[PDB]
Amino acid sequence: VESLRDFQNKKGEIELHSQLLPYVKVKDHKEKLNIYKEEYERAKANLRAI
Amino acid sequence: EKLNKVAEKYEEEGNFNLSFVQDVLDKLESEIAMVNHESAVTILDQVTA
Amino acid sequence: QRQIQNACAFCSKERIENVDLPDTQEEIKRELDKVSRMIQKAEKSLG
Amino acid sequence: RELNQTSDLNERKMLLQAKSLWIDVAHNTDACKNLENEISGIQQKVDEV
Repeated sequence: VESLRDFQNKKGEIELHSQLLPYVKVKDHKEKLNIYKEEYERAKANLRAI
Repeated sequence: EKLNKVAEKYEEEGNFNLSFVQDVLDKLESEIAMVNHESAVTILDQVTA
Repeated sequence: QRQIQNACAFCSKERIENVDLPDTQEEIKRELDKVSRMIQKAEKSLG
Repeated sequence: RELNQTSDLNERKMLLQAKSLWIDVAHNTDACKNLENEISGIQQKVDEV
């Protein structure tokens, strides 16, 4: 019974971790998006002013 | 809410990454699969009675 | 030449192309870390 | 058997390091080839002038 309870608890824990990891995944994706956007919109502004 | 709180916890520690999360997953998997897990409870009740 | 010497310091390229491995260094590092985790797990489970 | 498996894993990690170094070799060769192409172009300009 102890082994079974530990099994259930750790299954719940790993499920929670797999659920959460997309948090930082989406944060990193946003960083790749937002930073690139700002930089190269500034770049397009440079060429438009030129 | 709980996942956001754990997100704050991990990112304060820097743990919120595929590396740490996957390592915890694999550690618990190793501890579960190797340690193979009503019969117990029922037999215990019979024993006690 | 320097990286060739580093690679030839252990094993030779003949076996290097015999084993699949990512070109990105980050995946190599992650696999190395996982190998280290398995090292520690075996050292502690088997004493 | 876990000890043998982990010995194989450690040899695989040595292979990981060696493959990383050979991939660095490949990248440096590619950069050298690109610089050689630049040499070819600039000397073609020298020939034109």
